[PDB]
Amino acid sequence: GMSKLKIGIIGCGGIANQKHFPALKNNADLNEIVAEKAAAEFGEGAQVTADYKELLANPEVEVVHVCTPNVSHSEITIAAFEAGKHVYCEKPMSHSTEEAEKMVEAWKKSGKQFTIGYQNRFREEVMNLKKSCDKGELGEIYYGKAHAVRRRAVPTWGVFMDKEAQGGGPLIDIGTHALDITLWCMNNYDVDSVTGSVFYKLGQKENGPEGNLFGPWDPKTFEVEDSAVGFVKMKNGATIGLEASWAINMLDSREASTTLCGTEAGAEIHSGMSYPKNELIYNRARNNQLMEETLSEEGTVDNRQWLEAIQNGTEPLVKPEEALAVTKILDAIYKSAKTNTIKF
Amino acid sequence: KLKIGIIGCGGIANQKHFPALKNNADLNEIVFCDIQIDRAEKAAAEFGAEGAQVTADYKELLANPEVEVVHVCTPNVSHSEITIAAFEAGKHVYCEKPMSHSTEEAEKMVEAWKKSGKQFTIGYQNRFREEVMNLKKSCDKGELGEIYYGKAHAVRRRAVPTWGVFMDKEAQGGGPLIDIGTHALDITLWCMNNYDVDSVTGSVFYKLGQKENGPEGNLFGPWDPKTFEVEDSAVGFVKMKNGATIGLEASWAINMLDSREASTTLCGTEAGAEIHSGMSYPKNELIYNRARNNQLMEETLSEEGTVDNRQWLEAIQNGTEPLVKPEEALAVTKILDAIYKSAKTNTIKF
Amino acid sequence: SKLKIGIIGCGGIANQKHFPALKNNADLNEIVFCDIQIDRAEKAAAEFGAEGAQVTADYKELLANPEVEVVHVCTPNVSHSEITAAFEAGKHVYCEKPMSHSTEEAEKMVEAWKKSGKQFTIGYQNRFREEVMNLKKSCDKGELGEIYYGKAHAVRRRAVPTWGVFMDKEAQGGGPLIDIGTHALDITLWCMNNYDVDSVTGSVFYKLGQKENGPEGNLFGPWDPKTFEVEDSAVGFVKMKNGATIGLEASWAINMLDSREASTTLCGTEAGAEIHSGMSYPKNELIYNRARNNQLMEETLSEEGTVDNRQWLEAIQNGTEPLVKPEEALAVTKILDAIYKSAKTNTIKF
Ligand SMILES: NC(=O)c1ccc[n+]([C@@H]2O[C@H](COP(=O)([O-])OP(=O)(O)OC[C@H]3O[C@@H](n4cnc5c(N)ncnc54)[C@H](O)[C@@H]3O)[C@@H](O)[C@H]2O)c1
Ligand SMILES: NC(=O)c1ccc[n+]([C@@H]2O[C@H](COP(=O)([O-])OP(=O)(O)OC[C@H]3O[C@@H](n4cnc5c(N)ncnc54)[C@H](O)[C@@H]3O)[C@@H](O)[C@H]2O)c1
Ligand SMILES: NC(=O)c1ccc[n+]([C@@H]2O[C@H](COP(=O)([O-])OP(=O)(O)OC[C@H]3O[C@@H](n4cnc5c(N)ncnc54)[C@H](O)[C@@H]3O)[C@@H](O)[C@H]2O)c1
Ligand SMILES: OC[C@H]1O[C@@H](O)[C@H](O)[C@@H](O)[C@@H]1O
Ligand SMILES: OC[C@H]1O[C@@H](O)[C@H](O)[C@@H](O)[C@@H]1O
Ligand SMILES: OC[C@H]1O[C@@H](O)[C@H](O)[C@@H](O)[C@@H]1O
Repeated sequence: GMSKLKIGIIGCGGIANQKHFPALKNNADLNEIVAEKAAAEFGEGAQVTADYKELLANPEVEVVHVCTPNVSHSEITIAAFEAGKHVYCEKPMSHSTEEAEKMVEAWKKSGKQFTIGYQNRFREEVMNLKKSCDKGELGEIYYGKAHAVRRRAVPTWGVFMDKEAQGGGPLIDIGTHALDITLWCMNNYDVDSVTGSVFYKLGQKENGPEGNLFGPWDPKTFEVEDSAVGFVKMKNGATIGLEASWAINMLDSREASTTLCGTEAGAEIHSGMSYPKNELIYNRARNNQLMEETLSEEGTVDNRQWLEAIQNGTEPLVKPEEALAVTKILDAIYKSAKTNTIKF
Repeated sequence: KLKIGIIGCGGIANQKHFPALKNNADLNEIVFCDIQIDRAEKAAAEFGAEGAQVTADYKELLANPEVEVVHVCTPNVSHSEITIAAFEAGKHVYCEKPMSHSTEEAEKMVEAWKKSGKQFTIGYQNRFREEVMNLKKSCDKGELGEIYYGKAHAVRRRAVPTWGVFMDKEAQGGGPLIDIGTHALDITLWCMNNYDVDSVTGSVFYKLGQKENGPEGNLFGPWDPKTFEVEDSAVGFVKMKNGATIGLEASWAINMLDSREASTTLCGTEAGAEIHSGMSYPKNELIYNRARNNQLMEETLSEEGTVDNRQWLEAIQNGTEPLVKPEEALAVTKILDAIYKSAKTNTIKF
Repeated sequence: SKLKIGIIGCGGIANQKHFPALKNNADLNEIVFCDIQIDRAEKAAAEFGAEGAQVTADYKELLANPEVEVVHVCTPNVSHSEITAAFEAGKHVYCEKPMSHSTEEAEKMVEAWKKSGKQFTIGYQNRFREEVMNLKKSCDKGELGEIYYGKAHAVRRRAVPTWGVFMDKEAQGGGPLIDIGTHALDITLWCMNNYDVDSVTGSVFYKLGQKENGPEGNLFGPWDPKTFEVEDSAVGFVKMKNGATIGLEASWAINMLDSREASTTLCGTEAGAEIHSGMSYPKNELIYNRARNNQLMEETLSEEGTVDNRQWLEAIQNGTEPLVKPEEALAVTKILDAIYKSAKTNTIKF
């Protein structure tokens, strides 16, 4: 009935093939797919070139998915596709706040649709937590923690250690997932100030790579940080602690996680290298006894939801403003280098 | 042998001091003050040398020239007043872990000890705990490298102290930041050997303490949410001049799962560590984390009031330094105080 | 207003629950003693400020004693009726757990209470455990919804009581079904708040109690298989007029791995719950189970003998109801007798 939607993938390398294609193939029924393998392995129409402008091919495309490293995000998008298309940009909306704001402007005038690749928002336990906060079952949340820590899991295969493409280390690599979850469930985005510390300690150390989950790296060429910690004061008194790392001598490898302290109850999510099963634990007082409630994929869900928003004309879950606020906090943490607190 | 006057026979005189001095009886004998004079009496009949003294007025006990070491066991706003000439003019003093709730009054406390040529130490006994010493010994031997990220842990889901005036802001000066955070920042700063602050940022929370349902689940018991004058929690972010950052979390009531107190997390260049202690830990734990032979590994473990006390009495009997130095306790007091001052929603630069 | 208390039976529960808890609320009572062992009352009529104790070998005289206000029956299960219709002839009566082995003897115990204008409660102290109270309040708020399936756990793998007269039929009337099954059944019907029986089916087992090697492993040492005059276990299947169904298992000795007693399992329309307690459980447990935001979750916990005695004493004073109502205890007696009545190899309809 509904016409399939003609989709457009500009970059085609990791999250393009580790997520978008399969999500569009788990969901074929809704999408039209119009780095060689890609047109054939999942399309028939455009090519499998190596370029950027050989897209801009079949402008009859009505949706574009930019899975280009962070720097390309502002122009491989914005007027690029705001030229009149919908856009789904990848996990860090951009490495730079100024460029990030230059997209919500591009989209805000091309009144088409826009979302960002924050899929950890569709994890069943993440949704569980979002719903109980929206239901006010935690109360007013005044203290959160965004956990994006990796004892020794420096990614050694793609764009991630490139300070020019990606613009930073674990803080914008994985801290953006954790903080997105946190803010989103706290439903708090009014930032008052940001204090941060950024550590170059293990990345260029000689035995630094020793123990790394993905194998050794060259500490002589490591150009980003190995960890960072943030202190975020919200305009309502709520405070958010952040820690993000690819390599830190810390026991718990808990990433894409959050801890939430409300006036009525608490909750935390556990995920990452130290957790074979994701966990969600609510804590509260019930009948004058302290108690704990514990639990007894999201790639596809994220994408399907994306299409059904444009086809049906309604809002995609992760909203552009949300991802911009995540980019502005993480930029203000690196900005703390001025050994000063950034007021908003 | 050393004569001891005990100012304030509250929970701490009994729980820690009296049995500690006893076990160390070969070094001391005790002479008892507390405005509620009946608990000075009951205490005197249990730990009193023989013919003692049971004043309810502390300016009386310092008059007694047969007392040469005092142990200030009063609420915190008192610490400064006793223990300032009040004690220094009369004798050596052991003030409790808080020192002061005030930087300025703690400043005078240091000036008054010096100007008295007498010994001085604060009640930070959690450091003597063998796991804490193990870590300290290792950090001093460089076995964690340079510590660039530290966490001080002083959090309790619901264990607000109900046996005194811990919730009186005229007597305690504050709540959990100064009751229990002090213990953890100390262990953190002593292990890191870093008391040189540059910046302090903080958030203080008054949320669960005045909530009618708040006192629910509280070990220690129910409290009156209408007479809660202190915070239930605070969180901190301290940057040191070497660049190391320390995080602090303190609570008597927070809806968090992990009740870890008098504990630290230390992350360095060669290694890290974590001490676990609190209401969520029946056994105290120390874990080291390092990479050995291209493999990530963890090293775990397969009283303190007495050791602290003995060490103290011996230092005066022998003319030497007790472990807890007042400069250290003063630095903790300052940092804790700067956290509260980020009620100016400003980062305090040192 | 200290209440004058009389004790009929001084060993076991009296010496283990009553005398300690009576003492613990001494501010609301004084004791003024009996036992058939003329001397059994002494070690307590002297450890229990009876200052003038009637301390007698005959209950029927401790009853004519005018200075006795509240009579505690801690005698064996047969005596419960007699010593309780006699005391209702003037006194407030706390009879112990198995109100009676007999439905009729217990019905007689109630009319008497009514003809007395006095206070009546039963020793179902398990109701006062913090976690049993937790579940009851959740149920009462409808947080489990409609409870349609329940399980009463009164199972001991191998813990036959060998210290009293529990194995004697003429003194106890029954075995584990009314010795411990009564606790579990009471909790179960109390939190469902559903006492309207429709049918009881049951089975009673005489297998290990008179077996030669059944005493093997007994937690409380061996017993003589030729004196074992009751059942070692019994199971029951209770259907209620509202359609809810309760399962019951009770045992002193049965080859089941899980020793769970004084516990319950409730399955509701909105959520479920189970309580764990018994020789299998060093700590008591309470677990809620529900679907929350589309995921199956389980909510678990991160004394009572005195609480029971207090509310009972306080209820006498302010003329209010004790927590355990005689009608509820009678309901428990009737189901349990009906499990035995299935010696008719037939379902007993109510
Ligand atoms: N979990 C997640 O959501 C997640 C995880 C990984 C990466 N990402 C994000 O995905 C993005 C890409 O990471 P990655 O590992 O896919 O990258 P990748 O490098 O593996 O693949 C991207 C490729 O796009 C190509 N490309 C570059 N510039 C282009 C241009 N101008 N025009 C056309 N094609 C161009 C290059 O081939 C580049 O390698 C980043 O924004 C990263 O943050 C998201
Ligand atoms: N781990 C530790 O080292 C530790 C533990 C607990 C408390 N403390 C410290 O001990 C101090 C309070 O002691 P507490 O916890 O036992 O509470 P507490 O209320 O039981 O003790 C205070 C006692 O001193 C008496 N008092 C008040 N003012 C007095 C005065 N001018 N002169 C004499 N007596 C006075 C009070 O009657 C009271 O009995 C605090 O500074 C607290 O921080 C230290
Ligand atoms: N948790 C509980 O609620 C709990 C626990 C154990 C027993 N009980 C109940 O308490 C009762 C006694 O159990 P126990 O363990 O104390 O047994 P027990 O035999 O140790 O105590 C009963 C006492 O009653 C005395 N007695 C017997 N006949 C008497 C008479 N005619 N007049 C006066 N005194 C007489 C006996 O000498 C004995 O001292 C039973 O009904 C039992 O089911 C309740
Ligand atoms: O899941 C998000 C992150 O996963 C990690 O495996 C890597 O650091 C990146 O691929 C990515 O940024
Ligand atoms: O607050 C109650 C007390 O409990 C003790 O265990 C801590 O050492 C003290 O610092 C604290 O003040
Ligand atoms: O069986 C031994 C005893 O243990 C107690 O817990 C029960 O309440 C009694 O009814 C029982 O007789």
